[PDB]
Formats: sequence, structure tokens, C-alpha cells
Amino acid sequence: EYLLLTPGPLSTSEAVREAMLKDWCTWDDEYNKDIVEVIRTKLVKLATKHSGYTSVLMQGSGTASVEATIGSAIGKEGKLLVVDNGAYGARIAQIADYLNIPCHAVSPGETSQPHLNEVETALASDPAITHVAIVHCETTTGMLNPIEAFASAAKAHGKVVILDAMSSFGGIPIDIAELGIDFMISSANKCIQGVPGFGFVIAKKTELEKCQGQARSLSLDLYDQWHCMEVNHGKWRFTSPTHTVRAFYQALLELEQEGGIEARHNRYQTNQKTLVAGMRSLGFEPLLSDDLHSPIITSFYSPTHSDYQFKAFYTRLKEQGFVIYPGKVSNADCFRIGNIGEVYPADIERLIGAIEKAMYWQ
Amino acid sequence: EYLLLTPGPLSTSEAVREAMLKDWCTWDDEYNKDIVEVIRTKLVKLATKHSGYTSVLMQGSGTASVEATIGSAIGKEGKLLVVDNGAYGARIAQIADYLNIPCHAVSPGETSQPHLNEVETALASDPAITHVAIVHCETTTGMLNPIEAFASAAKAHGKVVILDAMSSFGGIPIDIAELGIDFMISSANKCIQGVPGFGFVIAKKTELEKCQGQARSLSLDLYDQWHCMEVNHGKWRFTSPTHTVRAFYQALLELEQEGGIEARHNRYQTNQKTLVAGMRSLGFEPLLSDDLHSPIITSFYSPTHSDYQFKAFYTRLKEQGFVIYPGKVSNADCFRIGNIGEVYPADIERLIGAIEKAMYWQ
Repeated sequence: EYLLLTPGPLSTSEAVREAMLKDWCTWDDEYNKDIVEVIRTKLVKLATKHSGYTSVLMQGSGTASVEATIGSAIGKEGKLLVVDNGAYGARIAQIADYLNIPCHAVSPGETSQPHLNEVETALASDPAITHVAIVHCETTTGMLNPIEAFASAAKAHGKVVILDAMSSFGGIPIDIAELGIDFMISSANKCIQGVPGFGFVIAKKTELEKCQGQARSLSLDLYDQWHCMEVNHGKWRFTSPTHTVRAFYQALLELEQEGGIEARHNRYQTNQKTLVAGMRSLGFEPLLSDDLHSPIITSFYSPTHSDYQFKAFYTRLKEQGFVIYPGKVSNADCFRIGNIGEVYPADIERLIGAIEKAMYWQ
Repeated sequence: EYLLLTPGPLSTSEAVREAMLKDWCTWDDEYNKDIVEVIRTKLVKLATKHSGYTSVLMQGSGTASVEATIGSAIGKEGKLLVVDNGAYGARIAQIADYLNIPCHAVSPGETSQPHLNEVETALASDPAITHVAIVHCETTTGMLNPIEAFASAAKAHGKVVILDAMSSFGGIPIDIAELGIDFMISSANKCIQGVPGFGFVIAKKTELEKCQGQARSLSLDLYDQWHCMEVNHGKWRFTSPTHTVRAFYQALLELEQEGGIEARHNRYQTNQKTLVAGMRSLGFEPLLSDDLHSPIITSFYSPTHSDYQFKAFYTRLKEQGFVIYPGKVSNADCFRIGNIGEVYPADIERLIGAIEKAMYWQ
């Protein structure tokens, strides 16, 4: 009915939703081997060309998979270093606080890319740090963080690297082995284009094996979940959201049929650049400078006009068949427009015309 | 294609699965107020006729909602008493161990109902206990535990009562206010007949308010989840499995259209009694004595014949369109047959004939 221009849950294809029409037995080999183990194999190949990697699927929101990683990888005597330049980086610090894990937040500001100066200074002054965490795309602003330079500084200091690639994996090309990522966390419902219900972790097999007996949660026990899936060939310890897992298997086939991540990245990149160009022609201004823009979601400043109201602008756009998203920027009045899911160049063009008609304050 | 005679995920109706064909914006009022807040209101009324109760929906397997309750209700200086007479009772002890919560397991044996003698002795000898936990239906065996006598002994000792009603709520009539249950945990995909993706907690509002700042997990923070849903009217803190939540809204409407829990309980009770009677005519023996049988799932002893093999019996039954379930009994060779979901008397009768044809060892 509406095109969801959100960061996810988003507009999924008909086949992705149609795949949810069958019921599955959680104990049957058709589910565990022919569905789950296929997902697991495909996910590892999508994340790297290299050996030594493995995948774990975890029920719940994507945050639950981020908490599974933090609470399972970090030992009793470990300390976390986080790059917090948005709500998601802050959420990694909040997880650490709940789990009583010593944490050092390196806050570079929401509208600027992390100065690796602060990072290298934290890594040199604080030898107690065992793990470092960074958000690939800060979905709050749509900022693309420099994960390569960051993970390299961490590997140089002999620290474990955790990447929150929730809004980037499947839509931005990355080889986690080459970049030196130890744990890469991502979603079923963002760039891969499945539906929500679970998340996953693609990890270096040697680093995942170290998580055994270190977990702070039974449900979020990364090793125990991984080990059950390994020895029982796809078996989830507790009930898996079967329908959403089948929808994800379909979303993977549609990613292969598009031409993979490189092809999806190009479609996203074109959508985002056409969107920014069209929005600028209508007088809107992006929150970040173009060099910091990700091809996933763009933050735009709310019009300074006294008659402007997000809810009113949002409602007028919904009437035209487009669902935009509110801004999450702490020290800025903003709104966001995602360009992921069933969003194609023709849609972005139809949207720019719809933005124009929804500009009631003109 | 197959009728799933499992404890859940099970055979859902066409309308329950068809409700998953629409995409939802997580931020829209149509989702949060007209879907989520309707689910929440209906769930509290289904659990009690009385005031003072509230509901919380939690992403993940049902275990995640059990862990949310344990880790959020119990304080730093608190101690748990568990009735462990099956894998699910043992799992509540395992959660406590992960969360470093002192725990006293009262193990009455898998084939016998809890002797309230051990319970009352534990409550009199151990004044350090703050909370007590019991499984309503031990799905491992299909045993129906006496929750009334148990919760009364706990209220007498001024302890908080936690009920795992995962396989019983929606199919067995219970008023949690009258029984003195403080936190009742249940599933989206068992007796209510929705699909997996989330679980929920129906709690005494005064007892839930005490959980604030006590949580051991960010994702599993019961108060923080509840408070966001209360002040932001249905809003889930992090991504909710939207499609599965819409499927659950449909499952609630179908529960009302059947005539509620009393009507569903009668259909389950008839299925289970007809099943036990038919299985006995074929020479099979129930694991538990009939007085301990729940109307949800029945455990039967594996035939003593040397030619008998579960996988072979299971495969021959699948061919006839019935999916049975393996046994989870620790000190018994068993199999289970659920009778929940789209299971009607005509199905049980067709199944008894299918059991007969699948008896290859005859």
C-alpha cells in the first residue's frame, strides 16, 4: 500500500512475504539443514572470501545479537572501547553498563567522522582495553564511519574488533576477514531485505570459540547457540521465528538474483545520490556533508518555516504512498529518508515529486 | 501439507498466516496503538477478571521472556526456589545460574506431581528465598503441575510468584490474580495459536514497578520495555517482529470467535482424551497416570519391540500427513503427541488410523 522509506522493517518483495505462508516443524531436517544451514553458509560467503569464519543466528531484535556479542566475547577482566557518534554507538555503551563491563566511550560528535586521533590516544593511554566496538553506518544520521582505519588501529594494539554492521551488511561491500573484524553483527530486515524476528553474528571461528563459558545470558549465549547449530546441524536451542527465517532464505535468493551485494550497493548508491540531488532542488539541506553520507539512509534538516511540522509533512507524504522516518539527531531538528528495500530509481523520482506536493508551507 | 502435532510452532490457520502479508512501519500509530495496544489489552483480560494487572511483549523465543522476568524481578540480595520436574523447570534454574542468582531446586521427579511437602519445607528452612518459580504444564512430559496449592504456599511465606505458563495460557482456564501469580509468562505460538517471534509477561502492576533499575540485560529489561510501551503507547524499544505481532492479533480474534479459553480448553481436553483412548486401543501406554495428564501434549512410551525406531515411525506418520514429536523425558524412552493448533476431533480420529498403518513392527 505504502513504500516504507525507513531503515528497516521496510517494503519487502511479494515472494519474501509469501515464503511466510508455510508452517515449519522446528525438529525437522527440512528446516534445520535445508533452510537454516543454507542461510548460515550463504551469510559467511557474503561477509568474506576467506576461511576461518562462521555464523550464529540469534532470536530477537538486532540489539539482542549486539548484546549476545558484548556479553559473550568479553571476559570477566575485560574492558570495552566504543566509538559513540550516534544513538547506536551509545547503545553499545549502555549494554556494557548493564553487563558491568568497564567502558570508555570515544565521542566524536554526530555530524563529524571519528577522529582516529582520540581512538589511538585511548588505545595508548588505556592498556586495560581488550575489545573495541564500532557502528559501520550510524543509522541515526546516515553517517558512514571509517571502519577500516579504526579496525587496523585496534588489530595493531592486539584488541578484539566488534562491528555493528546492522544497517550496512548486504548493501555495502565489506570483507570482514580483510578488514580484521572478529564479530560482525547484522539484521534480517535491513540491506538483506528479509523481515524482522532475528539477527546474526558472523565471527572469526578462533575468536567465537573463546566465548565458551563467558556468557552473561542464557538466551544471548553466543557460543552455546553456535555450538548447538554446529553439532545439531542448524538446530536453534530454543524456538526460532520459523516463518521469518524462511522469508530470510527467500531474501538471500533475491540478493543472488540481483547480482549480489555489489549490484545492491549500486542500486542503493544511485537511490541515495538521486535523492540528495532532488531534495537539494526543493531547498532541503542534508544534515551531513556528502563525503560522510552512506548509501542507506539520509538525514535532512527540518525546514526553518514556522508552518513546518514533521507529523503534518509525514501525513501528506503517506497520502501519496510514501512513509518517511523521524530524525534521531540529538542536537538537530531533522527527518530521515531511507532508500533500502523495494526502492528503485523510479520510486525516488516519484518521491521527489511527492515531496514537492507535500510542501504545504510554500 | 502436514498437521503439526507438536507443542508449538504448530499448524496455524490460513488467516493467521495471511495476516503476515502486509509490511508495517514500526513508528506508525496504526501499528503501535491499533495493533500492539489491542494485543496488550486483550492479553490482560484473558489472564484475569481483576484490576492491577499489565502486559509486556518481549522479542525472541519464550525463554527470553522467562529470562527477562528472572533477571528483572529478582534483586541483588534475592534468592530463587524452583520446582524442577522437567527440562523447563531445569531451564529456570539454568537462567538463575547464568545471572548469578542463588537458587534452590525442589526436584519431585518427571513422572510424579510436586509434593508440596518439599516446597513448604524449603520455604520454612530457607528464609533467604524471595521468589518462587513453577511451570504450569511441563511440556517435556505433558504433566499438569498443581500451580494453585504451590502459589498459595508461596504467598503465605510472602514470596513473589513466577509462573511459566508457556504451554498452558490460552488453552487452560486460569485467573492469575485469584491464584496469586505475580508474573505469568507465555508464548505467541502455543495455545494462543500465533506464530513464533516473541513472548509476553502478564504481571501485577505493583510487582512490575519494583523491576526498575534491577535488570541484568538491556534487551531483557522488563520494566524499561513495559514503561516504553506504556508512555509511548505500544512502542517497542527496539524492532519488533511486526509480521508475527499482526499474526498474533489475528490469532486473538480467532480465540474470541471460538468462544474464548473455556471453548479452546474443551476442544483440547476432548482431543487429548480421545487421543489417549485411541492410543491405548493400539497397545501404546501413556508415560504419566491420567490424573497428571494436561490437555496440551501427551507423552507415550516407545514400543518395546526390537524393530521399533522413532525416526522410522515418525517418517511413516509424516507420509500420512501427521508430524509427531520426539520425547524429552530423561529417564524414559518416549515420544509425544501434541493436540494444539488446528487440531480438531476429526483429525485425532484420522491420526489414530494413521498410527495403526505406521506400526510397521506388527
